[PDB]
Amino acid sequence: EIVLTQSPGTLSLSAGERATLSCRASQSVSSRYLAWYQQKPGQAPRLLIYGASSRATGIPDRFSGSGSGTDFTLTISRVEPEDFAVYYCQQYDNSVCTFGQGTKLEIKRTVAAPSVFIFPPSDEQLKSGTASVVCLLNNFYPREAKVQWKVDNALQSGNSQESVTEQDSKDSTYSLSSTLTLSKADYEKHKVYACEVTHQGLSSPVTKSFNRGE
Amino acid sequence: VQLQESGPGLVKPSETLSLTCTVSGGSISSHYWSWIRQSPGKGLQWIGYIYYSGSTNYSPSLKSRVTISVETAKNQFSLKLTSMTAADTAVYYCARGPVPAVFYGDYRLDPWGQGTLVTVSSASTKGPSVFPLAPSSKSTSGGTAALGCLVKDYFPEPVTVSWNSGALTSGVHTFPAVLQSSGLYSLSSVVTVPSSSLGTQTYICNVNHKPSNTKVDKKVEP
Repeated sequence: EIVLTQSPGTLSLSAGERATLSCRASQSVSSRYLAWYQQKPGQAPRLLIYGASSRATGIPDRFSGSGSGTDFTLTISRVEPEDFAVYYCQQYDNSVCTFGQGTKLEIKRTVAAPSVFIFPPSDEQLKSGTASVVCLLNNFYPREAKVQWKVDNALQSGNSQESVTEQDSKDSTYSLSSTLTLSKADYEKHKVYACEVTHQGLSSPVTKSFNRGE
Repeated sequence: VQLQESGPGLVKPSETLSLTCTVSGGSISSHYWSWIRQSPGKGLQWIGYIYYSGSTNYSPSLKSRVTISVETAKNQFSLKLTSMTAADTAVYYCARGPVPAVFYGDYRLDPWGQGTLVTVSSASTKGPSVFPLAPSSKSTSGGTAALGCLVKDYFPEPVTVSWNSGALTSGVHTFPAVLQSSGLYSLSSVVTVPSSSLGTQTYICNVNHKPSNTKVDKKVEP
C-alpha cells in the first residue's frame, strides 16, 4: 500500500514566523487525492486544503499547500496564536483513505507569570465526608511549574493531582490546577493549608494559603 | 450542511456499538459518507464509507466487524462495530466523502461532525457531583476574581461545562479530567470575572454529562 509521513513531529513558532509542514508518501500520489486538515484542542478536524493546493472555502490566505509526487507541503505564511493545533495530511488510494501522524504546532511567546488563587473546600462537600482544596495557577508561560501542598506547614505527597489546559487560542498561555484531596476527618485535624507555586516567571516562589476558619 | 452523530458513550466489552449521523441542510443522496475515529491523544483512522445507493467500502483492518448502513428516508447513516474492546475507545466522527458526488473533482473529508466519545468498559455510568469554588479574597487580584465549579466522581467521559448558559465565555478554563484512585473522573472549571461585579452579577455553572444523561446548574457565590 501507501503511507504518509509527516514532519516535524512538533513545530514551535512565535506569532509572525512562517510554518513549513511536510508530508511524504511511500509512493507517488495524484494531487487530487491529497488533503490537509487542521484540528484544534477537543474539536473536530476541519479541511484546509484539497487537491494538494486548493484552499477550502473560508480558509485564511496564509494557509497554502504545494508539492507533488511524494513530497507535499503545508505553509502558514505568518503564524497566529489561533493556529495552535495539530495538522494532518490524508490520501485516498486502493479504495482506502489514510492519514499521516500529524504535526503539532506549538506557539512560542514571552514568559508570563501565573496568577495563583486557592479555594477552600465547600461545606456541601464536607457534609459528604471529603475535602478538596483547589489551587489554581492561571495564564502563564512556559508550561513548566511546580506546586507543593503544605498543611500546617508540612509538605504533602501522593494526595494531590494536577491538570493542565492546552495552549490558549488567544494568549497562548497555560493554566494549571492542583487538587489536594483529604477525608473530612484528616482535613479537620489541621488549619493552615498552603499552596506554594514555583514558576520560571516568579522572582520568588509564591504561596497562597488560608486558615480553616474564614 | 451540518452533521451530527449520536449514540451511547458507554459500551460493555465484547458488545456492539451503534452510532447514527443525522445530516441537516443537505442530502444523503448523491454523496459518499464516512465514519472515522480518533483514539485519545492519537491519530485519525478512517473506518469506511457508504454511497447513498448502497455501495460500501471498509478499511481492511476493521472490515471483519464493521457495517455501515444508510437511511436516505431520514437523512441518516449509521455504523456498527461488533465485539468492542478497550482498543476501540475513541471519538467517532462522521464526515461526507471522501469520494466526490461529481465523478471528476477532488477527494476530501468535508463537512465533518462534532464527534462522539465512545468508552468501552464494564463499569457503570455515574453522574457527577458538582460543588462550588467560591470567590474569596484568596481568589482575588486587582479587578479580577477567580471562581469555578468542581465536577467530582463521574464515569465515563466526558463532561461539558458552560457558564451562564453560554453567555459567559471569556476567561473560562475547563481542565482535562483526571482519573481518581476510585476509578472515577474529576475536573474543575474556572472563570475569572470582574471583582466589582461579584455583588451584582450572578454566576452559575452548567454541568452536562451525556453518559448518565445528567444536568446540574450550580450557583457560585461569595
